[PDB]
Amino acid sequence: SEFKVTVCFGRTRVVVPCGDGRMKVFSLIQQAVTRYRKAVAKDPNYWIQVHRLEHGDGGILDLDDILCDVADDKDRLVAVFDEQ
Amino acid sequence: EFKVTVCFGRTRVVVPCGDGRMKVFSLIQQAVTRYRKAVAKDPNYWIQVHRLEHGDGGILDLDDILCDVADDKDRLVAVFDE
Repeated sequence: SEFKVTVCFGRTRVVVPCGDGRMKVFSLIQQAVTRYRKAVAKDPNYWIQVHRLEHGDGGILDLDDILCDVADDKDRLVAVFDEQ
Repeated sequence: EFKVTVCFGRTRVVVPCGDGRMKVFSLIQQAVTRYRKAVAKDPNYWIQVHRLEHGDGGILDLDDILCDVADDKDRLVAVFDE
């Protein structure tokens, strides 16, 4: 479809297609990770743990909330996460 | 009639996409080719494009549909080596 967002892992930023927009925050989160994984490389025992997604505010998005209800098309969103 | 501009440094090239249903990697093939022509650097000259960004720095994944990840007439920056 049309609906899309960018997600900041640290300084690296990743565009995720959300077709609908009707996807739950937790679905989004995984989708963001997959792409980030691809963008960043590549260590044999790598791992990433996402704690939460936010607005630039620090406004915290509930995991079970529909995306288009909690954000707008083409919003920048930050991930609070760990990795390596 | 979907289309995008790709930025190779300061040179901007316009690529047609049909409907925009082509992958982000297809785009890159299209853009390299066109950019080669527009500056015609060398018979030997080699080029590698690492990633495609939006203005913000928003990476576009290679296996994603273009019209899904970008908008008609968007301006995109190529991150590349030459």
